[PDB]
Amino acid sequence: CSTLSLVRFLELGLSVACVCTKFPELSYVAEGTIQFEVQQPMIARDGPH
Amino acid sequence: DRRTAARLERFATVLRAMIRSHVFPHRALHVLGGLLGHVTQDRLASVTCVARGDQEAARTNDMAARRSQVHVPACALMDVDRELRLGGDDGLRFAYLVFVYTQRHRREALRVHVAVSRLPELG
Repeated sequence: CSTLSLVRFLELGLSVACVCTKFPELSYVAEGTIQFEVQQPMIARDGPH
Repeated sequence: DRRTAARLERFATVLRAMIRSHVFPHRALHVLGGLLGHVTQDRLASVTCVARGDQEAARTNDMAARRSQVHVPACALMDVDRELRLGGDDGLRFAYLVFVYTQRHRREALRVHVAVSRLPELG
């Protein structure tokens, strides 16, 4: 006969490229977003302008 | 500045052309206030002048004379009342910058003055 080499996902090295979260209400959610906010640094020039 | 006298000559020719072409310089020179400050690069400046209120409400970055006054070349300042002999008594007087045109083709010029008086209506 022959066995079946089982594999799990969290043991792979690939898991570190993504954050996995169970969300058992996903079948209900309409379009969902995520909000960023970034603030660029600035440097002080001088002279006329 | 370089080449300055030449530029003054050319500007003279410009204004004399302006009056000849019946587009008068008073329709080409709006007046701002008196300058107080400036920062200059090489041949590029940023002047700063008052626009309302009294001059000495400002604050110049000289540190020898923080406040200032208003300076006008006395050669051009033409008083009126003492000129017209109104017999009046000097109180608060207005200040008018006036232009004087003269029109004779290829022989014409412009005269400037700064006039003070109590007269609200020159006319």
